[PDB]
Amino acid sequence: RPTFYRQELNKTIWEVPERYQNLSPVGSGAYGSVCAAFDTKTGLRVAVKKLSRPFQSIIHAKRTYRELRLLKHMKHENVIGLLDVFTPARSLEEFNDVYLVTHLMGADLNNIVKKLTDDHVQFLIYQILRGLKYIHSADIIHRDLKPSNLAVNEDCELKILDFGLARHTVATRWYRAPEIMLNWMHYNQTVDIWSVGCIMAELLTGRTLFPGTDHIDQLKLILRLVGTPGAELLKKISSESARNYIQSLTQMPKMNFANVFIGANPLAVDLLEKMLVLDSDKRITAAQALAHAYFAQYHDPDDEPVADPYDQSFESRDLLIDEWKSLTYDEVISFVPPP
Ligand SMILES: O=C(Nc1cc(Nc2ccc3c(c2)OCc2ccc(OCCN4CCOCC4)cc2C3=O)ccc1F)c1ccccc1
Ligand SMILES: CCCCCCCCO[C@@H]1O[C@H](CO)[C@@H](O)[C@H](O)[C@H]1O
Ligand SMILES: CCCCCCCCO[C@@H]1O[C@H](CO)[C@@H](O)[C@H](O)[C@H]1O
Repeated sequence: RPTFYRQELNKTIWEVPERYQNLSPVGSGAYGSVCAAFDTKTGLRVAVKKLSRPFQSIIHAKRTYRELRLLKHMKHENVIGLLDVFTPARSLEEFNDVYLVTHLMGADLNNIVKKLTDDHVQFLIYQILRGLKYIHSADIIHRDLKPSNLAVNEDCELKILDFGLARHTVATRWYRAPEIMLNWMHYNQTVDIWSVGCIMAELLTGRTLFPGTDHIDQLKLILRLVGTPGAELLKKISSESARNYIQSLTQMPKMNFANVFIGANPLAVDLLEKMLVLDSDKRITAAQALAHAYFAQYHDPDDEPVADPYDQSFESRDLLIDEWKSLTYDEVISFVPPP
């Protein structure tokens, strides 16, 4: 067991092993805060996330376990990976803090918002899709893919995060598939493809594709581009609510993408058409997307791995805070560094 040292940073205390030196806030947002640090053991710059109030409620407790489980499972170059997980706690009894350690990338994608070259886009989107392929094959939907959940280093290497930064040391709806806002019962994986579509579009135009002021506005903007649902899509809408609002709207046609994405690489345009289909069953999957001609210079089908099966059974479990806590504690304890 390493030696820990305390340190007040933000308004919070960081009790980290000395192994990690020179902590400095990158900022924070939803569910914790992150410090850049130096890993004296690997010589590598790392990001250290301290979970905020990891066991506040059953919900936080479960969210903390879910993140630890997710992270411990993600073993892919385009997906945030766990270098280390530790807690000051010597025992389950005093376990109330969780620090997750990952590679410091140094930037996220709204950090290039203030138009990329087609080659940069191409490379970034490839990497997103490559990470998504992997994520999706573990039966995991990200559901919140947006620029801030995409960490990029100086080499333009990208890892998908689920904890984006909000405070650095301005809207989530802009990337969400339309179904997520019609509050659909069950989302499929290609909700994430839609967000990629939005992300790609934004990288090529330097403009937020659907900068909806709200969920109604958002949906209005989406339909403006992709046109109202055809009766084939309508057929699949159980929500009499949704179905009502939908077929009452302006019957917009699908725009010509080649015209909206003027002078974009027509390969990119074609991928965007594939990604930004309202009907999620008809959206290109991340795997299919990796094959698309747009990524010919990056696509390698023998190096686009899928994940080991991810045991998501816990998600349906309703447990006591101390059970989530103790399950998280077991996860912290069972953790084995990458080689
Ligand atoms: O990804 C999940 N959990 C999870 C997320 C993170 N999140 C990270 C990590 C890294 C980074 C980051 C967010 O934000 C983007 C960013 C922005 C700026 C920056 O450096 C800018 C400041 N520099 C410092 C050095 O150079 C001079 C100034 C670095 C980074 C960065 O590198 C960290 C650990 C986790 F554990 C998850 C997964 C599943 C479920 C729930 C959450
Ligand atoms: C490492 C990158 C993978 C991204 C984490 C995917 C999270 C998938 O897990 C999901 O999280 C949702 C919100 O996060 C919850 O509402 C869902 O119940 C849960 O299934
Ligand atoms: C104007 C609102 C139109 C939005 C239509 C969203 C349709 C997304 O696609 C739908 O996803 C469902 C699961 O999420 C699937 O079960 C359906 O097969 C698929 O049609």
